[PDB]
Amino acid sequence: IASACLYIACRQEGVPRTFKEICAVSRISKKEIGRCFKLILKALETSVDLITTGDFMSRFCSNLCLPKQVQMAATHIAR
Amino acid sequence: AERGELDLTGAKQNTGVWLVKVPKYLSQQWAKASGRGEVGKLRIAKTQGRTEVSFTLNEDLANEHPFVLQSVGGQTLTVFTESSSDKLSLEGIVVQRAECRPAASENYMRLKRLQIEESSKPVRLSQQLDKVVTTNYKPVANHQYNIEYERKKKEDGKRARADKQHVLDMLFSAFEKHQYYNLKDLVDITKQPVVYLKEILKEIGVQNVKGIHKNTWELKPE
DNA sequence: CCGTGTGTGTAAAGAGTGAGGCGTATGAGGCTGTGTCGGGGCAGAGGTACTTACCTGGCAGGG
DNA sequence: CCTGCCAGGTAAGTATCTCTGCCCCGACACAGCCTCATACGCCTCACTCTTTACACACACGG
Repeated sequence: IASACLYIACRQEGVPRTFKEICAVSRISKKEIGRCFKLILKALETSVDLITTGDFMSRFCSNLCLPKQVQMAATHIAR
Repeated sequence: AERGELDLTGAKQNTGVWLVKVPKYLSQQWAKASGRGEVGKLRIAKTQGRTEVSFTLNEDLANEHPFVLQSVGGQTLTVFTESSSDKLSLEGIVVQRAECRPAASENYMRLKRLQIEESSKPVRLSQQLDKVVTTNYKPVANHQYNIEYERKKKEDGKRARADKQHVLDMLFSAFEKHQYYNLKDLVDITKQPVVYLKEILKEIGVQNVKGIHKNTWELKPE
């Protein structure tokens, strides 16, 4: 539940983490996080905006050590 | 004559030996030679009222070591050896003490500086990283330790509910080895579901309260 | 002056690892259901300086 | 054969946790469709040092 809540909080704040990224920092597997994530949304009667390719470009490119120009190109290409 | 007895023939012979402390380089060179058969020659010069002791390093080994004697009246030093055959023996009694010192005054410190550098070579110290590490907590769908445990649980499978007669026969055979059994450990021997084991054990087995640790089950029907 | 005894080119095996793509298999997802069993909370026994006050040892008498 | 007050020492007191059963559960099989994601596996390809073969050459020596 905590792992799923952490995933939902990231989505609500506009900085989504992937289920795999949340699973890396949690002993709980991706499948169990995804299942609790669905239940928490139902229980809270809330929703999360759909993730877009641009929601991950800054973190993925910064972690890969890509310049800003390459990050902008990747953001445009995916969009 | 016994294993613990120490041979004293050397002492009875009044054998005299010299105790000498030597630097590391002299010993290291001798170790490097591995005992070829010779490492140098010791020269002793005695004058009308003085004595001079010095050691000369082998020319081959290199590719003067003056000796300073010390008074022995401060201690009684004797050498004893432990043979590989478990026969301790007393080699003799130390009759003179000496110390080996280098001849070089300043250039010797250069060797020490390297030696100190060699001694400090394995002294690890923190390293600075140009970039922040990005290889930690890499995204993963399931942890490797978790899939292995999941696979092991699936492969082993859930414990099955066997017939009462077989469990009873196995249950009592266990009681033979040990008078008292813990429920948690007893489950492993029976390899049966906890609820099923308790139900069968409840009919015949009884719980005895022990204040030392806790209440456990009794496999004796009475 | 013609024997023979050693060198040399260069792709041809000989292993010796190593790599890469592809194709098949797997999974995950609700769904719905049914036996079961480990499981996982679940609370539960059960084991710094000065001053004043109080206690103890001693020597003293008393009976 | 008992019984007790005072000095000295000590001492306070204030000021500046580890199991343990236990009910109320998840996740197993397994059904078709289905789309994309993840893993495995296997043979074909590469290559690279190190020999391996084989026609030819060339002193060499007396």
